[PDB]
Amino acid sequence: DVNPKAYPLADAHLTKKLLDLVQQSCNYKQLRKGANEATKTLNRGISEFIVMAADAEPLEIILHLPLLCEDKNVPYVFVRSKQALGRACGVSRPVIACSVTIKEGSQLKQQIQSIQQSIERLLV
Amino acid sequence: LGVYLTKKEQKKLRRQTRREAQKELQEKVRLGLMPPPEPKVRISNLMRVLGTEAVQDPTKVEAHVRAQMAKRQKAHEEANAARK
Amino acid sequence: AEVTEEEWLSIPEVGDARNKRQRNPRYEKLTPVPDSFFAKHLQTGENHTS
Amino acid sequence: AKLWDSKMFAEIMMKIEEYISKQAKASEVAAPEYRVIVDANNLTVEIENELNIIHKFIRDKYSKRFPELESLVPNALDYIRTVKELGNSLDKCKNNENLQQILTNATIMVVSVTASTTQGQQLSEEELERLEEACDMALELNASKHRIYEYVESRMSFIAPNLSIIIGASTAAKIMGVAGGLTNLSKMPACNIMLLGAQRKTLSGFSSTSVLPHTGYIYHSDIVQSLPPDLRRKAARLVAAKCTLAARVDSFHESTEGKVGYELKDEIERKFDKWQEPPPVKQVKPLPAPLDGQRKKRGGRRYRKMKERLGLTEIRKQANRMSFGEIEEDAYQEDLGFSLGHLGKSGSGRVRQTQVNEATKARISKTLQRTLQKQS
Amino acid sequence: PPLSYKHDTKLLILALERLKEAYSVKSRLNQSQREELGLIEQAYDNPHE
Repeated sequence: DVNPKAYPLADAHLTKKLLDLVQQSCNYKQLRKGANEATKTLNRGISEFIVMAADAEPLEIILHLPLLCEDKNVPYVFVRSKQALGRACGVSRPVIACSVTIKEGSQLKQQIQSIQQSIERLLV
Repeated sequence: LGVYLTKKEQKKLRRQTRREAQKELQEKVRLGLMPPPEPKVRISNLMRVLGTEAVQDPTKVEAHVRAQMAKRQKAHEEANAARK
Repeated sequence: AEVTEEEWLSIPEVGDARNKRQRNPRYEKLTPVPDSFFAKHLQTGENHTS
Repeated sequence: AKLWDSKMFAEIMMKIEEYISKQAKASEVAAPEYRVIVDANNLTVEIENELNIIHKFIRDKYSKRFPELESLVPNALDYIRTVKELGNSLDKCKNNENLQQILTNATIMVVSVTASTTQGQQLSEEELERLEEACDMALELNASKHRIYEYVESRMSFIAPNLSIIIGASTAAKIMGVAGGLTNLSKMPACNIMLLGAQRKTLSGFSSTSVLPHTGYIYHSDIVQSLPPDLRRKAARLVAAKCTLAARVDSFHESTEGKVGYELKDEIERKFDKWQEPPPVKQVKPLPAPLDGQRKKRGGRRYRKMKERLGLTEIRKQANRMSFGEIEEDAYQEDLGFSLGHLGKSGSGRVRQTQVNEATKARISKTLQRTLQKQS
Repeated sequence: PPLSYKHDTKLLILALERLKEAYSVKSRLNQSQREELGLIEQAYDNPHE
């Protein structure tokens, strides 16, 4: 709505599950906050997906992440409010981009995969 | 949508609630609605709290301190059971 | 004499750069020397018989 | 050889792509300018890699003549200029006026000292000519790089308007050149952009802080260099972050006038002002009045522990007891005012030795423990 | 200094003794002196670390 460019935007139902998973990953220390950390994880090839916010006045500051994702074959999704994403990330300050990282034998695996599928079901 | 809170806010909220409860109990004691708290005595704490009186009759002191410990323990257990 | 009244109004209050730990430091408590020092001093001075 | 192949490839690239860049530059002095800009900003990386190959070959050849200058001179281009000004002649090391403009006086001394008693044999004529042609081609490619950076500085108003607004145009051109392109720089994390062009300057016995390591082209920019040194590094980081944003905008061609550039530069100036702001007015605490009467202080486990820590120990209690009449020889040459008293003295009333109260053991603070654990 | 030096311990003991002789007579110690003594004693208890 406010961000018409955010083609892969999640609905209200999906945002709750996304933020719950982000908070759980933060509990397990499987989350990286900020665009720079997401880019670092993508380059390292340790991330699995990126959750980004659609509210940012210099919006293109996040636009580098999707293309790099297409370079690294990683799903990405957009969220409405950056404050809610930051609260889910465990940071009071607004966060516009976060990444979820792979750990060997992680208990979140299945949930991760489930959300992954949803993103592929959201794309077009 | 439901919103989470950072660990800092969780710690601050828990600390504020605990301080509120402690101030509530202390001011209840101030106004006479609550008896002044008794020292918490265990086996190690026995000779420090009731040292001048345990020599009078040690077995009664042992019974009293064990009764206090069991009262605390059973209060914890009944709180758990009621919460079940 | 050439300074205008507005320029007089604009002089800023002097501020102190050092923070709390230097302006009003906490009391520097003193402690006795550890007994290990006396132990070492007394152990030293002992002489081997050979 | 490797030098011949690299030189041939560089000449082939310069005859076509560098010539196209020259025609594009001379035009302003359907084939849009964008492809020329992109091919130039890829040519910079191509020539950097071929110059790295040239520098490796020169290092391999000169190791026979001088197997130490590699560690002494870390910069590749500085290495090439140094070997150009040295060659087989190492006795030239004394008072070289040409070495001053390339190497700092700190390392000219070191290279002269090393060349005084080095084991490198003198090269033959074939090695000399091979190395000379290698150095000539390397300097020609360096001149080409300088020209293409001048071209990118000229095109700064078109390629990255916001990022050219934030920092110096020369710095912007250099960072895009070392990064590999506008898109390549925009994909880099902010913590990495500030490390672009950070030469591994060797410490010549000085501290690492004198070297100023982990300092990039952003650290040497116009705005960052206009700050006190204690405020420099932090400033660089800030600029880098904002620079990244500009790239992440400029790579998608937004605010070509530079509105994001101003919207970032004004906040950069605001942060700099806040960091440089005069300290606020802080009132001094008057000394507390002397105390009288009684103040109720609690007891308990903490009080017991503190009393044990600060209490008089048996050995300390026996230390300040001095035997009357019986004079003791002073066992401390460095100070006659120190004695153990009854401790170790006859008539002390202790047949056995007074043991050490371990409650008075000396131990570090909590923060010192934390720092030690970090430094482990 | 190798990891398997025969005299790796005697030198540390001598260095610690030399550092500790700064307070052989100091009846009172401030925070800096007590931190220094704590570091000396911690290094003396675990020479390998």
